[PDB]
Amino acid sequence: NPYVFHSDRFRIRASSEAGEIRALPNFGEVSELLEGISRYRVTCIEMKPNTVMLPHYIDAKWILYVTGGRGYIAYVQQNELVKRKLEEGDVFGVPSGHTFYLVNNDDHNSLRIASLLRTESTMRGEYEPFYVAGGRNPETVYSAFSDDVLEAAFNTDVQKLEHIFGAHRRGVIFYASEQPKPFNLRNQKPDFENDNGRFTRAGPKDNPFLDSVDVTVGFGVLNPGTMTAPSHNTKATSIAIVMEGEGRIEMACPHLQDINYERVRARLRTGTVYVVPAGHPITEIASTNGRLEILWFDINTSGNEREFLAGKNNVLQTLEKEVRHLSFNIPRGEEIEEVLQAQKDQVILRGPQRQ
Amino acid sequence: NPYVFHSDRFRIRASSEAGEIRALPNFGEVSELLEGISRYRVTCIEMKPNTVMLPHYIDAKWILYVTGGRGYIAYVQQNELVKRKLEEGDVFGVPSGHTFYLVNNDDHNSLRIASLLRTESTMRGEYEPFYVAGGRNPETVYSAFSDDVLEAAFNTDVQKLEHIFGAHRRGVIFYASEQPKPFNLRNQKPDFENDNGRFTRAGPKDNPFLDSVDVTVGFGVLNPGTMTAPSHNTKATSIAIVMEGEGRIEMACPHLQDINYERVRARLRTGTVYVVPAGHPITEIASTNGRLEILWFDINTSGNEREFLAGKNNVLQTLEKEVRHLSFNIPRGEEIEEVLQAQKDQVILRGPQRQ
Amino acid sequence: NPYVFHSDRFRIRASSEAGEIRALPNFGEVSELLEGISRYRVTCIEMKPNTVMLPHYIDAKWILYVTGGRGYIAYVQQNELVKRKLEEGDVFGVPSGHTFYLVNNDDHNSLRIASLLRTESTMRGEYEPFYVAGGRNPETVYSAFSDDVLEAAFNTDVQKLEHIFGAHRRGVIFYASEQPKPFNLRNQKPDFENDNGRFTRAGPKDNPFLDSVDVTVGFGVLNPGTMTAPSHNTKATSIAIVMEGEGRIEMACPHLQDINYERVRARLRTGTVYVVPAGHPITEIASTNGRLEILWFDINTSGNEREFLAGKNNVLQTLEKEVRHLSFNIPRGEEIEEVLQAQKDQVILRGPQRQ
Ligand SMILES: [Cu+2]
Ligand SMILES: [Cu+2]
Ligand SMILES: [Cu+2]
Repeated sequence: NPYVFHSDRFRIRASSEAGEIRALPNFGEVSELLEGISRYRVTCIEMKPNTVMLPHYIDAKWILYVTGGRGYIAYVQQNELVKRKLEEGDVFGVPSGHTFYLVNNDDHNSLRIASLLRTESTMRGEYEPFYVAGGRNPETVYSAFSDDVLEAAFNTDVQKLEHIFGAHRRGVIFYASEQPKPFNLRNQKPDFENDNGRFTRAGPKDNPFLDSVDVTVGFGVLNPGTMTAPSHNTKATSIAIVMEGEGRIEMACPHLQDINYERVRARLRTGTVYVVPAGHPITEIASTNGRLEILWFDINTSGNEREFLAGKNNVLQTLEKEVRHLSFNIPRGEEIEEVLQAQKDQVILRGPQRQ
Repeated sequence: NPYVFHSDRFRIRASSEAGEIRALPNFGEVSELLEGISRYRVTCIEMKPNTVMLPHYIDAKWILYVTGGRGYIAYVQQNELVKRKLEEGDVFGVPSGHTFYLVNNDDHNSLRIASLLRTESTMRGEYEPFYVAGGRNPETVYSAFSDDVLEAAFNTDVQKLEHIFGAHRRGVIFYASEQPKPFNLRNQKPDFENDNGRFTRAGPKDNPFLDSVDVTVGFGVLNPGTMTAPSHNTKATSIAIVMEGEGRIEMACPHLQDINYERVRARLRTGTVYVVPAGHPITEIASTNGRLEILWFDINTSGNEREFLAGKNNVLQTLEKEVRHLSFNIPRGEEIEEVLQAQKDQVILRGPQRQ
Repeated sequence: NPYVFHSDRFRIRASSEAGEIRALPNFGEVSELLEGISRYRVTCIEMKPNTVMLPHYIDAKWILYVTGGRGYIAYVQQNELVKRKLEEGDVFGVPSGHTFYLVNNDDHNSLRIASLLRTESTMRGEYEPFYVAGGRNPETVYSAFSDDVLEAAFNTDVQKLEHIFGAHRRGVIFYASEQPKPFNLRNQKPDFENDNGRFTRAGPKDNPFLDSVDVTVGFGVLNPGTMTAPSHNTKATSIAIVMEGEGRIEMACPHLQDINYERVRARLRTGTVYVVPAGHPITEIASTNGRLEILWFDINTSGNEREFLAGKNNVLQTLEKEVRHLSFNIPRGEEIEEVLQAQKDQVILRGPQRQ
């Protein structure tokens, strides 16, 4: 399956005792069907209590979502330190190339972050970390410069420098203004709610950073035994990450003479990532065991809307009656009208195992 | 020839007794010389009298031009039906991913549409139709979902659903607000007219949709035995479609040590498509049999102008006299000035067979 | 080395006795590590005294910098000739597809121009000249059209035309409004100056043309025995051209399991071009023989800033003291604070051979 990435697909970028940094591979190298979002990367960050991450920068724009825990982030912006507290449900952006670090000063809860990267390198989809604080593990960018250059740059003998750039081996994650603020997404829950679930969205019109990358961030909850009404985005491509719970998906894909839609089926568990290309109708079904929590990013979100194939607000009811009659061509009269009004909910519906 | 596509190059996407949908292949797969417009696709639609097209959507932005007939289009926009009458010469846009249908309620005239698509899929140049009304021919996207999902989605037993999503086999085309309005292009004819022809243009400053895709649409008529003055676009790439009549083209292409311009020659007949890359000078010559009618789309139209190589307004007359003298280097004095003023027309001239 | 281009890499596009046109190859064909700037091309122009360049146009946007000499440029804009004097240090832009020519009317000094091109063709990175004045050397675009077309276009017999389009063999360069004005960059020198060097920048907010291509142009001078403080751009990619003098560079590149930064070393001499991808820290060291003069273009310049790794304004001093302490992990207390304040200069420092 080119569209569904289970947690075992994540490659480790940094592994220590105090934390982990995982990243899904370049989308463009997995399939040709995903080449149009090859510029975007998905990463996860886990930081144990009482930890700090090494100051570094990446050659990529960075949208983060805090899935669990609390702490703070600090990045460098024009000889000033921008410091912001992070909390569960926070969405925040770090400009590309800006030296940053994260701190988890909680005594019992891990800090967990899910992120979308947008590369700004000369290679599409490729990003690299540049550590500016460090030691042997990992090495810093200072390790690439000759001794004469470094001695001249810092105006100190190399021995004092080697003593400074070689005393850290505890890894990337280790045990101890007027710039934008984090926006708590998982807070608000205004956007849609019925008896079966809810979701919340933050877009370009809510935050200057999301606007600069044309991304909408969403967080949804499906109650046990419920399903999203089959629906599609008009122009946005979605990257979804399962936060909690379990379930499955069904997606229709005409790419996988006559017109034919293939069935994309997959299981959903914690850490599962799936990609919904623009126009592809999908339904997410939640298990009866527990609720389904899903975070998602909409790429190319400007002007995007969602059209529903079933439910109280489906597109079929919006078509003229005659056309609907002709297109399905039924002798029975308005049997179609009876069927179209059987579903009393919209957007989020009762599932198969709870009809 | 990588630049000229005769009507036999069009592949059939849908063929029935009441209508046809044809599409030229991906430009990027024909030649490397066209990779920069690989995102754009050319389609044609013919609908017999008293016909309706199945409601569906495509993962692409859609600029249509009505070449012949009248009828109407309807697309779905936020639980509202946007319905607009279409007439010969109308230009209209349908947003990507929006469910639409076309109707030809005329009793004697076919509805014929020529279109430029701009893909919004994850694959550049590839677009697919998603039928939401239908049956076995064609199948709908509903056919990809399991029975339990569908039964739950619609809240009806599958037997009533199969009876609804299986009674249509007559094909894609069959016998029976405050949103934008179609703009009639073939109407106005203000833009240029002399004794030999005329043309009309609609661009980003005339219509919000054309502005969002940066396209100018043009319609031109060449009288029998006339030619366009050899000329080039500064930055726009043109995709031209022959509406009526016959003729030929000559184009200079340096791609096909020393500087050398190859001669791109081709015959023009009804349904011929040709591509003029930016900077490539071209002349269109009309046969003596009849007039030449041409529709065209300018890609990357913002800031684009046309420079003429011959005729009353050519670039050579704008150069300083001395430079013009030096560059051609002639002993005869101002023989160049005599030659440059021999042509009394501009833009559209008398052809070879009527000098 | 994929990042460093010595003068022998330039291919000759036009060679005569009165001048030369050189161009570096497509960046995208040299390495995959440069694919993201494959749309940009670097060219050099030398014109002897009392020379004129043949009127032509290219399918590319053109930013020029005059490295040496004086003269003027003229391009065609809507039946008007835009004529502008050029002087050493001038930056000017020519819109793509606009017929232009250059003149060197100086009696003793050559006119030398260094340029960044941004292609507007259907092939990324490829540009071609279209000569409209000419002869056998080079041929014009008129040479691609048939005799009947040309005779009809100009309304003159072909013999008079062949006598006009065949009398020039002296090559591309030969011996004799309210539109934008050239902006002298090498003039101002406000932007930064200390005891070791200076630099000057012109960006999108200073000039409408630079804004349309999102490029900043810079000119810097390093005194003998000095170095730039190791630093990186946040998001811009730089293309640098050595104007005068000699020296070397050291660049850290993580592309060339564990995190590892490779050392990119190269020699700098006149005509050396080097590319600094976004995020890559670099230092330029000037020889003790003479000063180092460098011209550079910043691609994707909007929102870009520079962060310094050493010197009075380095990023390490901006980090919180504790984090800096933890990250380098030193028993010695604030030995880091002593080392960080040893360098009293910023941006441009004393080199290795003059500590
Ligand atoms: Cu698909
Ligand atoms: Cu060509
Ligand atoms: Cu690198």
